[PDB]
Amino acid sequence: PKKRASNGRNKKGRGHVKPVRCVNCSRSVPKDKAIKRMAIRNIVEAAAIRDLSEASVYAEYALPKTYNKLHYCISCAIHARIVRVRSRTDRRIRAPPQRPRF
Amino acid sequence: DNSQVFGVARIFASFNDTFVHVTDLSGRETIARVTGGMKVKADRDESSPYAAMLAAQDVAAKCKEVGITAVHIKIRATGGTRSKTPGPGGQAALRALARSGLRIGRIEDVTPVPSDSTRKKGGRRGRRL
Amino acid sequence: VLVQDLLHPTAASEARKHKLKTLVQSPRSHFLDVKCPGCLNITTVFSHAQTAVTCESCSTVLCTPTGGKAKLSEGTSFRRK
Amino acid sequence: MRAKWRKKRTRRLKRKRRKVRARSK
Amino acid sequence: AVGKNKRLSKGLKKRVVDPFTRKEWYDIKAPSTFENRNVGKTLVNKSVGLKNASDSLKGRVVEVCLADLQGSEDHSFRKVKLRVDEVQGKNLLTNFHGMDFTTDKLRSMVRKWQTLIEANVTVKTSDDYVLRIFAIAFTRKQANQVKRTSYAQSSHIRQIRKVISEILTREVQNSTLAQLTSKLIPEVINKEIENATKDIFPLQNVHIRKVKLLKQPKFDLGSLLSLHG
Amino acid sequence: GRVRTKTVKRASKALIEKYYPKLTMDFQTNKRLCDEIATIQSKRLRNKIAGYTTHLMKRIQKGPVRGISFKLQEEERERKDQYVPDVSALDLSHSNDVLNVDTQTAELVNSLGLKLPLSVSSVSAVRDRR
RNA sequence: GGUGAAAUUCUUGGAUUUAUUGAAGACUAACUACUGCGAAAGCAUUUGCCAAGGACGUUUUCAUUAAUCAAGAACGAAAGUUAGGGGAUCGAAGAUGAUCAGAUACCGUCGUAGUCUUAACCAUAAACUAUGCCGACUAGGGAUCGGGUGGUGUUUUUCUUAUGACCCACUCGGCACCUUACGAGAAAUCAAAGUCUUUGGGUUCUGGGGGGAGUAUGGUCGCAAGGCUGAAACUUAAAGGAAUUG
Ligand SMILES: [Mg+2]
Ligand SMILES: [Mg+2]
Ligand SMILES: [Mg+2]
Ligand SMILES: [Mg+2]
Ligand SMILES: [Mg+2]
Ligand SMILES: [Mg+2]
Ligand SMILES: [Mg+2]
Ligand SMILES: [Mg+2]
Ligand SMILES: [Mg+2]
Ligand SMILES: [Mg+2]
Ligand SMILES: [Mg+2]
Ligand SMILES: [Mg+2]
Ligand SMILES: [Mg+2]
Ligand SMILES: [Mg+2]
Ligand SMILES: [Mg+2]
Ligand SMILES: [Mg+2]
Ligand SMILES: [Mg+2]
Ligand SMILES: [Mg+2]
Ligand SMILES: [Mg+2]
Ligand SMILES: [Mg+2]
Ligand SMILES: [Mg+2]
Ligand SMILES: [Zn+2]
Ligand SMILES: [Zn+2]
Repeated sequence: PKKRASNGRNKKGRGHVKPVRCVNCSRSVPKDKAIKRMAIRNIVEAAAIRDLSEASVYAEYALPKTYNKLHYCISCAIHARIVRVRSRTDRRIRAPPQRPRF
Repeated sequence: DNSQVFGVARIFASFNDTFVHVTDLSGRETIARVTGGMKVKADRDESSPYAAMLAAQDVAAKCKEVGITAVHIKIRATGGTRSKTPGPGGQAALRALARSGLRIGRIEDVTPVPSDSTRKKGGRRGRRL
Repeated sequence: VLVQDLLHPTAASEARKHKLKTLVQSPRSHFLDVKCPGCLNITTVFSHAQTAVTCESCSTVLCTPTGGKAKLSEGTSFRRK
Repeated sequence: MRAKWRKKRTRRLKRKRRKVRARSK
Repeated sequence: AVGKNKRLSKGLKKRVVDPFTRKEWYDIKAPSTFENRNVGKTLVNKSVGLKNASDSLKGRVVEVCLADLQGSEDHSFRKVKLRVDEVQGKNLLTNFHGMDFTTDKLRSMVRKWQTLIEANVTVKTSDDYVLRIFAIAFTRKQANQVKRTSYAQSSHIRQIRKVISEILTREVQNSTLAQLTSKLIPEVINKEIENATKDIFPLQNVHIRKVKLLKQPKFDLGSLLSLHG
Repeated sequence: GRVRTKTVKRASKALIEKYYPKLTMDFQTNKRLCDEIATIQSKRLRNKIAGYTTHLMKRIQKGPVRGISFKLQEEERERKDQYVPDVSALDLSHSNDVLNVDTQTAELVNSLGLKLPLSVSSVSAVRDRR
C-alpha cells in the first residue's frame, strides 16, 4: 500500500540523485531523502560564556558560532529522536513543527 | 597593551581523545603536549570532559610557568571524513583554560572541512550497530 | 458559468485570451510606419521584426531584434498602422 | 528463501551442470 | 594512563633537563601598511655555531587577526598570514604572505535561498608576486521582493564573474604588494565590484577571500626596510 | 476531589432555568427553596444541589454564564441591545463630512447614475513587504 | 588507534599531534530546493572550442509530409569481463582482533579484484510514477521555472532615457503541490486511475489460480558470467490485494 504520495523521497522528476553519507552510521542515502538539519551552535555552551568572558583580553569580543549541515540516514534519525513517527492523518502536515517559542 | 605573551590553544577533540596543546603565535614550536587521555586510565574516558579539564589545568600551569599569558583558541574536530562535530571533552578543556588565570582571546573553529572529496569509512550500508 | 454567449463574449475577455485560442484566430502583432532621424523616408516595419531593418537609402538600424517585439531606435518615431 | 537467493542457487546449479556437461563432451 | 607496551626499537637515565632555558624570545614587527605595527613575540632555541637561529627564523609563518593590526573591530573576521624572512636581533621583520577569512564569517554568509557566486583569478602583480585571488558574492533580495528565493540565472552568474575577473586583473596587474594591501585593508575593491555589478544583478556580501600567494621573486632587503618603520 | 458530578449540575441548571426569581445568595435559603420546589430523596443530595445553586447565584451576579437562559436575563439583553447612539456612525458625519474613497468606486457611483457626495483620492499601487 | 567495552596495530630511531611545504589519484561539500535539463540510464569547480535541443515569439515557408509500431536497430545504473595506463580513499574475497553455545556475521584493524581511467564486451536492476504513447473534453487555488506581452509601477543612476532586478495582471509550455467529487474505483487513493453496462478517439506490449519455475529442453546472442525465448508431468484449495477490530 502506498505509504506516502511523495514516496517519502522528494525527487519527482530527476530519475536519480547524487547520494550523500550519513553523519552517524555512514549510510549512503539520496540527498533529497536525507532529512537534513542545520546545527548552528556556539563554540562554548551557555554555562561557559561567563568564564571565557572574564578570562578574555578583549572586552567586547563576541564568541563565534560553529556551522555545519547534518545529513542523517533515516534509521539513525528515527533512533536519535530528531524525527518522529506520526499518525496517518498528521503525516501530510508539511510545515515544520510550530515554534514552541511563541 | 601590557605586553601579554600570546599563544594558540589548538584544542583537538575527537570522540575518543582530547588534545590540549598550546603553541606560539607561529605555531611551529610546541610548549606543552600533555594529552587528555593521559590524565585517565580507563581508556574509555580519554575524551571524557574531566580528562580534558585536567589536561587543560596542566597546560595552564605549564603556560604560567613558561611565561605564556594569553592564548588564542583553536577548536578542532576530527575533520576529514570521520566527523564534523567537536569532541565531547574539548568543551570542558576550553572551560578549564578559561577558569585557570590565563587570558583568552580570538576563539574560533578550525575544523578541516573537505569539499566532498573522498570515500567515507563504513561502506554503502555503513555502521550496523 | 452554466450559461454564457460564446458567440459574442466580452471584448476584454478575447483580448485577454491567448492567440490561437479566441473564437476566431487573429494575430496580435501589427505593422508600423517608422520615420528615421536622417531623412524623411517613411518605412513599414513588422512589430516582431526578426532582422535589423534598415533604410534603403542609408544604413541605419531602425530596429534591433529581440525575443519578442522588435526594439526601435531612440531617434526613430513610430505610428501604428 | 528470498527469490534473489533462489535465483542465485539456481545459477550455481546451472554452473555446476554446465561444468559437468563440458566434462562429458 | 600507561596503557603502553613500551615496544621501543634504551639508556639507563635520560637527561631531559631544561628545554626552555636554551630558548630565547623574538619580537615580531608587521609591514607599515598595518597600523598597530607591533605583532607579538615568538620563542626559539638559542643560537649555536653550526645552526644559526636566524636560519630557522627565516621561513616561519605567523597567523594574526586583522583587527589586532588595525584596532577597529570592523576587521575581526579577517586573517592575515605573515612570513618571517629577516631578523634584526631580538626583533624580526616580516613580509606579506596571504589573507583569509575566519571560517565563522565564511559559513555565516552562506545562507539558503540565495545563490553564491565564486570566482577565481591567477595574476602576476606589478613587480613579480604571482598571486591567486578569490572572490565571493551573494545574490541579494531586492528591497521589495515577495519572491522568497533570489536565485540568479547561469548567464547572470557568468557575466558577473567575467566582470569580477576584469576588475581583479585590473587592480592587481597595476599595483605592488604595498599598494595592494593598502587597497585590501579598506576593501575598496569590494565597493568597485559592487558598483560594476549593480547593473547586471543586485549583489550582496561581496568579499575578497583567500588571497593566496603562488610565487615570490628574489628578496630585496631595501624594499623590506621600506615596508617597515 | 469534590467535583459535583452530573446529577447536581443538571438539577441546578434546571432549577435556575425554571425558578430564577425565587433563588437567593444565602445557602440555607436556597436549601429550603430546593427542599420545597424539588422532590429529593436524600438530604445530602439536596445539600449538594443547594451548594452548586449558590455557586451559580454567585456566577450570575458576577455576570451571565453559558448554557443557562432564564427569562429575566433576556431583559438585560434587551437593555444592552436596545441602546443606540443618537447620531449614526455612517451618515456622512464623521471625518469632516467627507466620504473618502478611490477613483474606481467613484466611477461605480457615476455609472449607477445617482448623486452622492464623493471625495476621490487615488491610493498608491505600492505593495509593501508586510 | 578503536569501541558498548576491549584487543589486533604504531610508537622516546619519538609515533599521535604543530607548523609549513611537496607528491599522487579522488570528488566537487556548504550553495542544493516538493528547483533545471536529458529519451532513459544520468547530469553539479572554472572558461574556451565544438556541435545538439526543449520552450516562447513569428501577418516566415512546405501542404498531410502524421500517431503507434512485429522485423531490425542506437543508448542503456552498478557489479562483471578482457587487454594497456593509474594505484589516494574505500574496499568484496581473504588475514585477523573481539561477542557468542556456536559466528569464517553484525563491530575493530589491515587488506588483493573492483572502485578511476583508454579501446572492446556485457544489456541486467524495486531501469518505480511499481501508472505505454498520441489526441479531445471535464474544477477551482495559489505558488515555482523558462519565454512573450502590457504597465505613466518600484527602485535603481550615467544628470535621465535604455537596461538590468524587482512589484501587478495575463498568456504559452514543464516539474509538482493544495482543496474538493460532482465521476471513478474492492478499497488505500486518483484531477487522472474520470468522460467504462448510458460498455467503441488511434494504437503497440502483456496476464488468465498458486506452485512446479523463469526450472527442464530446444534455439540464438555472449570469450565467460549470463541474457533473450520458454514448457510440461505432477501437486495444491487456496495463494494474494485493501482495509477493520483485537
Ligand atoms: Mg507496510
Ligand atoms: Mg522531463
Ligand atoms: Mg538499528
Ligand atoms: Mg568490515
Ligand atoms: Mg611527530
Ligand atoms: Mg560546488
Ligand atoms: Mg539552478
Ligand atoms: Mg518489436
Ligand atoms: Mg559502469
Ligand atoms: Mg588491470
Ligand atoms: Mg571477513
Ligand atoms: Mg575469526
Ligand atoms: Mg582500510
Ligand atoms: Mg527486466
Ligand atoms: Mg515495469
Ligand atoms: Mg515506461
Ligand atoms: Mg498457473
Ligand atoms: Mg518461479
Ligand atoms: Mg540452450
Ligand atoms: Mg506482492
Ligand atoms: Mg493487508
Ligand atoms: Zn546513520
Ligand atoms: Zn535611412
